[PDB]
Amino acid sequence: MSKQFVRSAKNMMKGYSSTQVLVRDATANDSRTPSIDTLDDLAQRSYDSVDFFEIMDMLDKRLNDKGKYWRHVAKSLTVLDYLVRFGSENCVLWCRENFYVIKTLREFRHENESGFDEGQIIRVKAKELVSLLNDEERLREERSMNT
Amino acid sequence: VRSAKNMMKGYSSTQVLVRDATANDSRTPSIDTLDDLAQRSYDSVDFFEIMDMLDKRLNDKGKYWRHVAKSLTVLDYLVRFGSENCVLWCRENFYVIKTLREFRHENESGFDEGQIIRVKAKELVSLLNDEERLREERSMNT
Repeated sequence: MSKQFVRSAKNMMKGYSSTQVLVRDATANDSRTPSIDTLDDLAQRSYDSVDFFEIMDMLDKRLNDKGKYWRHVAKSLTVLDYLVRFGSENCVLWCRENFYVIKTLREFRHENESGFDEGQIIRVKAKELVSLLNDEERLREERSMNT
Repeated sequence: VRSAKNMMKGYSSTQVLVRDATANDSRTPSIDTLDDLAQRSYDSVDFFEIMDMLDKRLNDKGKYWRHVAKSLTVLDYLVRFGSENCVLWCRENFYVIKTLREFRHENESGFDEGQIIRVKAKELVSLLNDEERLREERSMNT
């Protein structure tokens, strides 16, 4: 019967493409960090305009979430930080137009049922990206060494 | 004559059955409904339609707690009496089952209605945690 990759097609029936699958699996729901090859692949695929839209529209709905789904925002800021300084130049221009989205994540606070503020990592992760996008002299170089 | 309750544009027999099994009401899922879901979970295309709906129903919050609760009882029946791939689907999505162990909610009356979602989510994790008894339970299902 079905094995390992057939059960992973549960998202394929849910209307997803290869680019939409791995960017969805990148911002997973466990304490695992996205594999760099997935972040590297997303950077290379961001050059294609068809993939770049599906990538950004996916992270758009992953960043506007709150509640117990704090791993939607924390991991999306991680891949978005990689796309900004490794992928297409439109990844920078896209964050400049949706700038007030990560600007509101500056105050993300979600406490789980144990007195632990899980949103603290989302605070420093969002404040760092804003400080990077507002430094064009720094941001331009960071995209140069990664070539 | 009473096909009128098929006001379901887009969904199929399997998708409507699982939605009617986890609907937001006081009606409890019956065994003849659960055994049909377990029977259809053996079929390939029917299996994904059951998991795709339980996925959208388990990931609910707010006052729609009855969608999450019934999806746990339905999933428990699919782990034991359903297909083997149902257990594989629960292993790859074992975190969605654990995130509901911290679920909390109470209606505007004062009673914590999330108390039942926790216990149902807890015993399901401990069920999959005991892989020895799992094959034992799936063996009796002859």
